[PDB]
Amino acid sequence: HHWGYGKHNGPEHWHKDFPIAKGERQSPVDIDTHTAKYDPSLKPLSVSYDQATSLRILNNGHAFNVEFDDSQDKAVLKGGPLDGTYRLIQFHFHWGSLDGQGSEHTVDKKKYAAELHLVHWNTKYGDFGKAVQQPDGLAVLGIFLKVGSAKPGLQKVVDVLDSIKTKGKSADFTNFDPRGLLPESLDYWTYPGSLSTPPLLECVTWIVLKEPISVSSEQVLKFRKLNFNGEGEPEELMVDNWRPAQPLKNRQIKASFK
Ligand SMILES: NS(=O)(=O)c1nc2ccccc2s1
Ligand SMILES: NS(=O)(=O)c1nc2ccccc2s1
Ligand SMILES: [Zn+2]
Repeated sequence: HHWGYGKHNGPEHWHKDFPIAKGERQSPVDIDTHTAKYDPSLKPLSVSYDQATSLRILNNGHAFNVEFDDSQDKAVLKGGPLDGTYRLIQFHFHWGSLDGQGSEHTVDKKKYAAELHLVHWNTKYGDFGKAVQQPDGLAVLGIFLKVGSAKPGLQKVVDVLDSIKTKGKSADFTNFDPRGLLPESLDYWTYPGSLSTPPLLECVTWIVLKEPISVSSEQVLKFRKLNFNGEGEPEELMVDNWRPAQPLKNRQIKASFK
């Protein structure tokens, strides 16, 4: 936790302890919609969350994670650009201090108010720790949030945040259905990238949905009441916990749709 999103330890400093920060396959990136190629060989995504088992929600000092039982194939992502089966381990968000920033990926330089990451690991590697050491180890499904009407399926998340205000706090979070966080369309862009927080490993197939979900101002305002700090420490609101776009370098972004 020496790294963060503060005035002295933010993304521009990370390279000093994680030199891969200046690597060839870093995330997020700007998605230039005119340069992205429609790839008719890409398949529809298969999101199979009917048997998902959420367990717990944790403030880890950089975001909050809703954690799942990933001890068997009960919530998996397949298809799309992927070979094999990827198990859902957690989701979290990145968001801003105001609605005009917060997303990690951008679309023709447009920033959204927030971005949801549903993180999955390739079961061929047996565990998450092994998966992050492989170029096809993870699949992260990214979903933009814009501010408008409330997202009904987000409210259960919103309402527990008071109970995990500070770093290291957790709470039971069973029976949550992550299907309630999806947009209508599963059209997507995809490219090879990285984890966007340390250790920044280049192990991710990114799948970024084109259609944002709408959340209310009141919902995102509650994200912004969380704290980066621990209990009793000087209050530092958990806002602007997003990494900016990184150089695309020698990478092709592909679109699943015309
Ligand atoms: N972002 S980092 O290289 O991990 C980092 N920045 C800082 C600033 C002050 C003290 C420790 C660290 S560690
Ligand atoms: N923000 S993200 O690329 O989805 C992500 N980064 C990290 C870093 C360490 C462990 C898990 C994840 S998931
Ligand atoms: Zn993330």
